[PDB]
Amino acid sequence: FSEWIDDLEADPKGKFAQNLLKKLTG
Amino acid sequence: MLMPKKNRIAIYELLFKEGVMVAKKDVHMPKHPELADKNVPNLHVMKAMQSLKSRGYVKEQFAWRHFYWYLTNEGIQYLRDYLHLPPEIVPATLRRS
Amino acid sequence: GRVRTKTVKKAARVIIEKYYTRLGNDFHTNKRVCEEIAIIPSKKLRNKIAGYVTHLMKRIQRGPVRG
Amino acid sequence: VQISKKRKFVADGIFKAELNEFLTRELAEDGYSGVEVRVTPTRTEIIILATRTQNVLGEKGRRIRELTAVVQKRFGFPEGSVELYAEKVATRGLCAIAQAESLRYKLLGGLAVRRACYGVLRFIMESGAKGCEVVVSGKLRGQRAKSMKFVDGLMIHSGDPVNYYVDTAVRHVLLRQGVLGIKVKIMLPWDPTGKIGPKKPLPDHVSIVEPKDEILPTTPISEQK
RNA sequence: AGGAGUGGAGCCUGCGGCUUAAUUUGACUCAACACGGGAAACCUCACCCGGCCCGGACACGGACAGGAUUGACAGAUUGAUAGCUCUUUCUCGAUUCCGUGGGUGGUGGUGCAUGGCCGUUCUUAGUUGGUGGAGCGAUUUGUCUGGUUAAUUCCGAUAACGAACGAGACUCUGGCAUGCUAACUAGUCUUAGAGGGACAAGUGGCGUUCAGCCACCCGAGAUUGAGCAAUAACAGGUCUGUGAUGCCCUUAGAUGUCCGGGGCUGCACGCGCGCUACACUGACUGGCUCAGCGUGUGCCUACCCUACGCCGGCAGGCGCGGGUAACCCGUUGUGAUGGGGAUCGGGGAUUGCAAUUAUUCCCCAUGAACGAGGAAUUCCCAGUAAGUGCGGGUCAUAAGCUUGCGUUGAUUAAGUCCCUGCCCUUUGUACACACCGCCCGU
Repeated sequence: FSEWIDDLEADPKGKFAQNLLKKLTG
Repeated sequence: MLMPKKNRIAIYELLFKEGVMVAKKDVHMPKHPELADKNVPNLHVMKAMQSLKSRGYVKEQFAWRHFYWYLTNEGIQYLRDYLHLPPEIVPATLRRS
Repeated sequence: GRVRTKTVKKAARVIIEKYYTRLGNDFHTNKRVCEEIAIIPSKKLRNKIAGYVTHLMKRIQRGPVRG
Repeated sequence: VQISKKRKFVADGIFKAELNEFLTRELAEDGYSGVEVRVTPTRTEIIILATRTQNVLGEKGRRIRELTAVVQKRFGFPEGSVELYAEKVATRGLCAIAQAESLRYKLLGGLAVRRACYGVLRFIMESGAKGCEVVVSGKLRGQRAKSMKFVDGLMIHSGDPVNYYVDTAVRHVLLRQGVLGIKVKIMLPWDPTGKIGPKKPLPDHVSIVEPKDEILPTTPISEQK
């Protein structure tokens, strides 16, 4: 959960944006 | 490199009698601060130390223009295997415990 | 400018409401009593606080002030 | 034989600095915090602070004897003139060096930066610390590197008091991907005596002595049985 | 409508235009251009008319008492007491070598992969939660009508209340005792103190007579040097400061060494920092006690700062002592004439191979637009500027640079938003890579 949060907030709109938000809680 | 072998056995005697040491990079000089007066030329001795610690099996740590060494027991086994000097001759460093 | 920041203003106000009895009007006396009753960690700030408390007593001697 | 006093003090400072760096790169994994030298007649006692001491001594002081041997044979002191001790520190949970090393050795093995970083911020806060700020800068993966910072409590930047109220530690953590710089700043709390906080308070805080409650009758009349 | 010094008139270097061995890395205007503390012989030069001893913990190959290592002037070498001469078959003696890369690496790339330290739009006063208001929401209030302040400084108003950074406070720094703690180098003057002293304090005048502003006695001092300095920032600089850093990747002409070897010290200038005062004020009669802030000799290391005699006229070619430093250096006649120097020559030269392809004194008065300066202009408000010298960093006392220090010393303005730019507001937008935008027209 923390790793997903870190990946999302590193680049909140980059290539890894939709996937991380979906992986958060879905 | 360009290292002789009598200097090699002299430096191996030095490592056997010494073990744990600190070194400073000094090659072109004729007079070292703390590793001269050994009756042996300094450049070849220091390159001998370079061979010892850069043969690929004993790790180093360089900072503040100095060398501190962690002589692994792999080095002890290597010296015993090559020069065939039994480790029953304990190093003199184990006094003042 | 000589605008007194919130630190000196608040310190002078609390000083005057807590120990109004001892404090007066003459700068020497305000400085002395301020050193005596307030743990001020500077000397310049201590003089600033004493000056503002002197001004506030000039204010109170001629009417009430809301602070 | 003899060198000028300015040179003498500069050389003493160089001694302190290089000794500090040397035993920082030696035993950072030991929770080393700082090294202090003590002036004694014709001798130089050195006392070393670490969070853990059983590890720094180890078994029969192999590490301690190795360190004293290397320091003696490096610094050129007379035979057995340098001796290093190891005493615990009273201020472990809010010392900048200790927490910087804790962050680096929680981040080295592979762990989310945020979990461990907030954990060390906590362990700072329950140690009485007045304020903390941690910044982690480097590769957050991708073509761009970023910096993420978490602050808590009150912590100052400017003026003299940052010298004697805030301690900051800057460290590099080497990841297989890259190098992440951690900057950890802690402001100590004010507490006279015990050397756990700065002796002087913040120079814009005016302290007032508190009177106690007073509800009294009109006139003090003596009472006897 | 002010000004002074301006880049032009008295001490060369940065990097581009720019024939070959000469225009030699990074930095594309304010935020590059004596900047990399980078003052170019050489160790640091990659533009360089030239070479060498070479680098392999391994993956594959050539196979052991010889498969060569800086190591002779005179027949020569491409400056060189270098064996490189297509030469001697002297010399540490198994060291080494070749073709590929990780490797003990490389100041070889990529700072558009980083860290850390930096420069800046940021010298301005600006930023941010929590809880509560408002809005479906991005978001907004708090963070404001006003007055005031250098200041989001404060007063005050008030759906905001309490807080947090920044500003102030704070450290250093100069300014002050018919006071204090005391020194056989000064006689409490010099040195440095647990300390005092200013606070818009006293009095006037302006200010819902608030915060505060002006003035004046008094006072040594009445908006008194600097340092530190808010998140998000920028593809600004640094991998050429760093066994700080992830590996894409050349070449043996390794970007190791060795008083060695061209430059760049050219002058039809392509640019940027730099060297410089107009007359009884500028300069000598040498005819009265002057200040520097600071530096100075072994882990390295062989190089430290300096006082009398050979005497032409003094630093000084050699002896000679002091100093690990408050002790020694050291109480360191109406304007081109006489007046400030256009090239350039002698005296003993400080001893640095080479200085000329940057180290080294003043006297003969041989005469240079010899008295406020194209466009465009940078810096500056009191011990400012400017004139001077002096000490450190660089180092061989190498400066024309830089960083500090004193001495002489002040004409002008105590203003405004006109130019450039900034900020506590409203407003417009089709901009958001944000006006160096977007965008229309055959």
